[PDB]
Amino acid sequence: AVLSFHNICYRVKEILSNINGIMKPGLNAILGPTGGGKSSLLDVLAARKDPSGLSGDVLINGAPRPANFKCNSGYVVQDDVVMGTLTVRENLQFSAALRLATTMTNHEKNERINRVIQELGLDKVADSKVGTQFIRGVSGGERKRTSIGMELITDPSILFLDEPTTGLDSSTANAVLLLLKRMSKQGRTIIFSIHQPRYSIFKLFDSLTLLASGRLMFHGPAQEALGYFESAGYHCEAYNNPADFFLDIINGDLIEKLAEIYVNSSFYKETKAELHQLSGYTTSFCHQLRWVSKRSFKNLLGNPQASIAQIIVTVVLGLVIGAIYFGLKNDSTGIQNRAGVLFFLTTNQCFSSVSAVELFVVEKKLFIHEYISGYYRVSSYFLGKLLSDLLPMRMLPSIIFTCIVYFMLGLKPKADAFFVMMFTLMMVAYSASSMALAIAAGQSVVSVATLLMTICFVFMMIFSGLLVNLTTIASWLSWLQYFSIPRYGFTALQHNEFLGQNFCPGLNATGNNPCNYATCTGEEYLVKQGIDLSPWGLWKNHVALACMIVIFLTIAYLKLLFLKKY
Amino acid sequence: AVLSFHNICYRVKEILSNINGIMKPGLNAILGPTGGGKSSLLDVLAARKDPSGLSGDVLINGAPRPANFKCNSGYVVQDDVVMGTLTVRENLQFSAALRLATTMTNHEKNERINRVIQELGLDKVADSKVGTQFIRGVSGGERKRTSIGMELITDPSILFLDEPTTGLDSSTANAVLLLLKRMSKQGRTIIFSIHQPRYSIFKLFDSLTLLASGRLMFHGPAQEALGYFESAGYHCEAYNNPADFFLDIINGDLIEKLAEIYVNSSFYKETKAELHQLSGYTTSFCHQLRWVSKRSFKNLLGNPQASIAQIIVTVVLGLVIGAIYFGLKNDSTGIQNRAGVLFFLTTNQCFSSVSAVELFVVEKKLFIHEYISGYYRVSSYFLGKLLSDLLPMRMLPSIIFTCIVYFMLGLKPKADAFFVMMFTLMMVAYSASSMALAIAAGQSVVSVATLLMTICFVFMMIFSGLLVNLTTIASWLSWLQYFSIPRYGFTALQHNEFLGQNFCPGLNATGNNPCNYATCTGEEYLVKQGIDLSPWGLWKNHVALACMIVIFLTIAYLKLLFLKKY
Amino acid sequence: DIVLTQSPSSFSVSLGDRVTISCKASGYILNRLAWYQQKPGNAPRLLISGATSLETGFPSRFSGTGSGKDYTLSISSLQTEDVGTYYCQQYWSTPWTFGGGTKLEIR
Amino acid sequence: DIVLTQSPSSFSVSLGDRVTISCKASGYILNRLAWYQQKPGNAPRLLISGATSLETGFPSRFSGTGSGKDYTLSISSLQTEDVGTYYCQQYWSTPWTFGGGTKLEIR
Amino acid sequence: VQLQESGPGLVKPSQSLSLTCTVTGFSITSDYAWNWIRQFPGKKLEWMGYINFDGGTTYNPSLRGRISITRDTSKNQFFLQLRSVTPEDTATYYCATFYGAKGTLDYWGQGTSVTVSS
Amino acid sequence: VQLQESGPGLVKPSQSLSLTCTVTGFSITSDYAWNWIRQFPGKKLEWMGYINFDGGTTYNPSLRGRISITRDTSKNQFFLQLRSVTPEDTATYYCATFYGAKGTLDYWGQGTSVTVSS
Ligand SMILES: CC(C)C[C@H]1c2[nH]c3cc(OC4CCCC4)ccc3c2C[C@H]2C(=O)N[C@@H](CCC(=O)OC(C)(C)C)C(=O)N21
Ligand SMILES: CC(C)C[C@H]1c2[nH]c3cc(OC4CCCC4)ccc3c2C[C@H]2C(=O)N[C@@H](CCC(=O)OC(C)(C)C)C(=O)N21
Ligand SMILES: *[C@@H]1O[C@H](CO)[C@@H](O[C@@H]2O[C@H](CO)[C@@H](O)[C@H](O)[C@H]2NC(C)=O)[C@H](O)[C@H]1NC(C)=O
Ligand SMILES: *[C@@H]1O[C@H](CO)[C@@H](O[C@@H]2O[C@H](CO)[C@@H](O)[C@H](O)[C@H]2NC(C)=O)[C@H](O)[C@H]1NC(C)=O
Repeated sequence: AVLSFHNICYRVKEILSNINGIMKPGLNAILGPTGGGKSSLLDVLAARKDPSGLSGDVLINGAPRPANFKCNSGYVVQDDVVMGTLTVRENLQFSAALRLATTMTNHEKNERINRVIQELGLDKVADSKVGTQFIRGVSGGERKRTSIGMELITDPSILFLDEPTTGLDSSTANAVLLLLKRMSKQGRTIIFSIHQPRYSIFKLFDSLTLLASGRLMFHGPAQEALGYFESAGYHCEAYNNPADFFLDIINGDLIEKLAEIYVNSSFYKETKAELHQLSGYTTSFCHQLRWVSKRSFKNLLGNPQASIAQIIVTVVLGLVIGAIYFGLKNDSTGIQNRAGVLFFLTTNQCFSSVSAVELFVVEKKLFIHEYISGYYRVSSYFLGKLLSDLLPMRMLPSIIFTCIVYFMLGLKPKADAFFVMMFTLMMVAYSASSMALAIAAGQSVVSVATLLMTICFVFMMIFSGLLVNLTTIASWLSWLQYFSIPRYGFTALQHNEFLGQNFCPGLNATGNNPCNYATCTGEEYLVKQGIDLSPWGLWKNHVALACMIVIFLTIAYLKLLFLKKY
Repeated sequence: AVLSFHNICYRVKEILSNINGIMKPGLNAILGPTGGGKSSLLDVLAARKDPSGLSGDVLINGAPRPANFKCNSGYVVQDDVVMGTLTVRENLQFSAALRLATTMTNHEKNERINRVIQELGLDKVADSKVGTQFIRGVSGGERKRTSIGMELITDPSILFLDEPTTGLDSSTANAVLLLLKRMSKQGRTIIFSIHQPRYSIFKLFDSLTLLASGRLMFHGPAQEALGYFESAGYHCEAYNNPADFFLDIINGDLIEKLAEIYVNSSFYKETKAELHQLSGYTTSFCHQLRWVSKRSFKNLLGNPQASIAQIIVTVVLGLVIGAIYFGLKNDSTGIQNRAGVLFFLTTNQCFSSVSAVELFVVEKKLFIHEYISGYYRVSSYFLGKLLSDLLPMRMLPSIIFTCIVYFMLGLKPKADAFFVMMFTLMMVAYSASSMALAIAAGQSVVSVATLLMTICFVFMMIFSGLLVNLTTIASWLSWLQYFSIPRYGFTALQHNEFLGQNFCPGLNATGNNPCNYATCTGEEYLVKQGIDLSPWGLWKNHVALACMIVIFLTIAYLKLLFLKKY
Repeated sequence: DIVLTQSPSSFSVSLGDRVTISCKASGYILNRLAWYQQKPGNAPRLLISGATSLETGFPSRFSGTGSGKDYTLSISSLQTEDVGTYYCQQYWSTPWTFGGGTKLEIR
Repeated sequence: DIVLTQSPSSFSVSLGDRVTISCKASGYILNRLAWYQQKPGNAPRLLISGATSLETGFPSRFSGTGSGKDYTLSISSLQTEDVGTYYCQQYWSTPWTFGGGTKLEIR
Repeated sequence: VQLQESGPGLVKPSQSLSLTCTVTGFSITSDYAWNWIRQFPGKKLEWMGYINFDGGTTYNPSLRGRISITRDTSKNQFFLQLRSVTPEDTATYYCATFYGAKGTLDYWGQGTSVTVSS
Repeated sequence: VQLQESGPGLVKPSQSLSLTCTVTGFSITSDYAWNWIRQFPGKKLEWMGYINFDGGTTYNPSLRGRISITRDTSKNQFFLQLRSVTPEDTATYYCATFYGAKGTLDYWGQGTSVTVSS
């Protein structure tokens, strides 16, 4: 395999000008300062940038890059995208299941993983967890060895590494690059970009492409880079790192002065006399949804302290609410305590559904890398993560609250009233979580979407029916009560519970109320708030929460589909 | 000035063993790997560690280090502790005002600053803001030049720099160290510790102290460090950085093998034959409170988008609440709307006082550095920041809410009822902010104290009197209503507003109520909640909020006084 | 608001006969319904309060039996002194609305 | 709970004389005070409801004038048929407590 | 308990209409609410608004800005002031009394007829 | 409207006490609340608890676990069942009636005396 790129003019501002050179099979490196082209040429050569800005051609063996190029070449991210809560065996099985074909037997795929994990030297850590904040795991020198193996499953002919040594120690970074030089003798063209290497690193290369401010300033063998700048008019002292010497020339011991020296070289004309020699899904939907939902569930189990901790809070707060509101009375205080516990239960399900912001935000760089590499669709990534994370973690507190507090408080002792309350708390937990995903999908910070959820809740909670009476608001504000999730949950719990209730002891007021302004029955309270007494007045509130799940999970789908993937 | 340390055994685990050496006036450097002693020896030599673990002696010119050593030597933090919202002129005036004596004239101090700012080369940026997230400021290469000047005001004989090049670029880091070599010829002993230098850096040194895993592995002139390891049995190839060569030996191209080679040297015995030659507040309280409160107020003005943004939210939410609750009626819905707007106003003052967590947390590393250096006391730092940040930012929304919503809603149209409401909203804003400082003082992360404030508020807000009736709770829980800030604010606003009110139109019920269970006057509502109708029943709530300000601002003072400063 | 409908806008009865007047509301009134009798040339006079109770000064031939939104007035064995116009008022919500009125006649 | 104190536990009056009975509460009752008269050998009988109103079947010599926590009963120009024991009940809070009772006598 | 309307029986269009109901036998500042009801030709009753025993007031929203009810507690009078009068509201105006605890318009006035013509 | 107590006038200590109040002239499932009051020797009245018109009940907290009030709607009876009886509560037991809208104990029983001795 030989890359051969020619006359690239990428634009967003033209931050690349014209870069030429071939990349033979060996150990190729792209050096230079940070703001130059060392990170932009690599994303052009690996098709990780938008082709609307690309101008020149990139050729492989005389044939252009097809649409199958992103699946047949491995790109390795700078920071680790490995699942730290799965093991090294399990991370390579997920990559093997969604990239290899479905024809291969599980006996065939497990031997392909055993060839990779033996080649990398991960035999002693093959069944150890990679590591999280809450889990002691494999060290950072072998998280980088793991992520190389997730890209070697399909046996690519071309590897693209993005800063393979940034973030590692000095003794670690030689162990990664001595692994890569053994890979380069197998015939795999390795193309990477190192931030400020050392001479123990620089002595191993086979080609060098030096870039600064979008200008090609050297391309050729890396051994001849020192003798080139000596013959340009510069001098390297003794005991100096040559890779430190090259960026010293960039900063002025100018750019248009030194780029024109490369045009008049014997290296540019030899490259120019080579480029003219050459020029002149995979997987079904149900298999992608099976493995996305399987890995997302092991993550939910392998992180107990954000999953167990929400069940402990639900049980403890369910017992504190059951003790403060222990058995409710049918007296003058009985309307206040029932309307106050049902207001606390619906606005707890809303504010505790702010943790759904974290679902699509933490996994953003792993969604973008795996979508371009071609593991899954957006549709099976979206449905497979709703099925595994959002669905069981929002059913369980809605059951635990209702089982604890219903018989301590002494709510309406019927069997159908028990399950309407469990179902109403469950729809208000989904509708508030779908709203959190409709805001957080696509973003990369948590703190702005967390604040915007909280601002929207405190306006939905004025219009819920406890603080202001909704029949008294002016007609040009009163249409805003239709846009609020705690209104529909608190109307359906109040309708469920206040029906056959009397609240004036010694006064039968359901046949006639003597001396009004009294509120002696639960229908009088419920009409005074503006709630319909028909059985459609209950289930109007559930078809309005179900229509907000479908709208908010479609906005959350289109924000991942229309995302900037490049 | 010559430092001369001898046989240091620091313990928390003995992570230093025995380190010897003198430091003559020049440009001294402390290299090695990160976990070794390069960061721990510097904090011992500058008295920035606890003397309970220190064993050996540190001597200056034959005299031990006094308690005046931290005031007569300059220590420079790694990351910038400069106020990015003040200018370079203003940051040096704050350091000159609290470190120089009060005898000196302002004409004398401004010439001392003009000597410093001309020596550093900050003439073109002398009146430019240093820079924040919201302000375009001076670049990071001259934030480091500024912070050196904040320590050169008292003209110290000994400078201690902590990583003077980590975080800077390669062209920048030579400009800082060429500044330091000009300082070293004036007679200032410069003692620093660089993470992985370059040969353009290494060629400038005058002494070298190489440390790894708490063991002294070289101390002598930095030119002779290369010839020492050649004679130890190692070989440096051509074009290799010698500073990269030294940490290559540490990692194994062992520690107890290579530390014993230094004991048998001609450099250790020459050091050993030198140590036995030698061996054998300032400022008043009112001046510290003047300048702490002055800088903390310029920060409040120079950051408008966290100060103006809380006034915009107060005006906008004050108009939204005034439109939903526009003029209140004395009908059956009148009790609900008055008890709901007064519950929203007190629990808004609590949850918007979570931004007081940010007060003592963001300024933590600048409090610890300036307390050890001896600028101010803990008492004048605490009072000078309550006076400047907490006091005016919690008066203003309590005035803006009360001026907007009082006459739109049509609350009790008396002059004393207008100012009791303004004063009750102001005491509940201080008491919730003092509670936020009593939790956040001493901590260094925001997100744990922000969550712990929010958990405590939602339990204080059940016990406030709207959700559960406080006369109905069991006697073994009902003592918890005394520990809640929204209870005392919402009882004092309900007492203020529900006194002379009638709520049943056509029914005079203040002489006698025909047909009870009615709640036709505001005293009947107010006794039913458990509120005393005497004028002490109003002001009991304000002496209970004033006693929680004094308790929570004493817990917040003792958490800064008893903090681990080392 | 709440509008009150008396769709039988007239009747035609004889003496000793039972007649029934219906009043329909566009909202739940919860027995906050009153009936009024207006002789020609006089102010209206309260007949029933709270949809069931009867006022002191009227025979026990009038009765109201309503619930929910359907309320009704029954005049069993009417005399000559019972011809007039019958109105129904709600006093639940704050703009108190009346019914359209129904005018009894004698065949 | 709310305890009710009738500190004048006895009296000694004559006929045609005005006597005044006081009842003190340990909480705001808000005119939810009643007075009872118990002849020897009978059940108690309601005398005043709502601290001011008087029951049909009693002369206009009894009157209650109370407010806040201080409530009082006045028997102006008492007859022979007015000697008995007088109790005060609160019916504000839910465990209804009575006063200690005060026993009128005749000198 | 005994109510009596009085006022001008004819009024030019778009000026103002003033009535007066003098209450005898009861004090208007003592207990009830005191309101105005009109009956159109082609008889349909229509509630206009009340003044409370404590001076508070409440009006029908169909009469927006055009109605105001004041009182004069020195001699037990309450007033109807209906301004910018159309020739459509040539009704019969009544003053009535609202018990509050009972909920119904108990006592009524005699009724005075107002004709709005030119 | 017409109440009448009946029961055993003497009871051994620490067994149980049972009374019965048969209401005539009114239906106990219709409107009011129906309660028990005792008057000690050295006369001090003491409220014990009620049963509502809809079967709900509420008792005095000083009689904890020892009192229960049941009813029999077939013949208008409600029952007092005071268990584990001490010799201190040798009072006179009354059955009474609570209006609810008026708030006072309107109708009373005749009163039966219970002596707890051995
Ligand atoms: C569960 C509860 C204690 C915290 C929960 C929550 N309820 C609220 C209910 C509210 O109704 C008010 C009651 C009167 C009217 C309105 C208002 C605010 C809240 C909040 C805050 C919210 C939050 O800011 N964070 C999440 C997750 C925190 C968490 O996971 O907790 C552990 C300890 C880390 C396991 C949350 O659960 N709350
Ligand atoms: C000001 C308000 C819109 C946000 C404020 C706030 N009120 C609350 C009131 C609550 O009572 C409930 C209402 C019904 C009964 C109980 C409950 C929660 C809240 C919160 C959240 C809180 C917060 O999360 N922190 C700051 C954020 C200010 C900020 O920085 O945002 C800008 C736009 C950038 C300036 C705050 O003020 N709120
Ligand atoms: C409250 O009173 C109502 C009457 O106003 C009772 O309801 C009626 O009871 C009679 C007698 O049993 C029945 O014939 C009617 O059919 C009932 N009407 C309705 C609408 O239910 C009612 O029973 C009383 N409440 C209770 C709890 O007993
Ligand atoms: C409501 O009715 C009460 C009657 O209980 C009125 O109060 C009394 O009015 C008389 C008549 O002027 C005075 O002599 C008394 O001093 C008043 N008593 C008190 C305690 O104030 C009261 O005026 C009526 N309400 C209004 C708003 O007028």
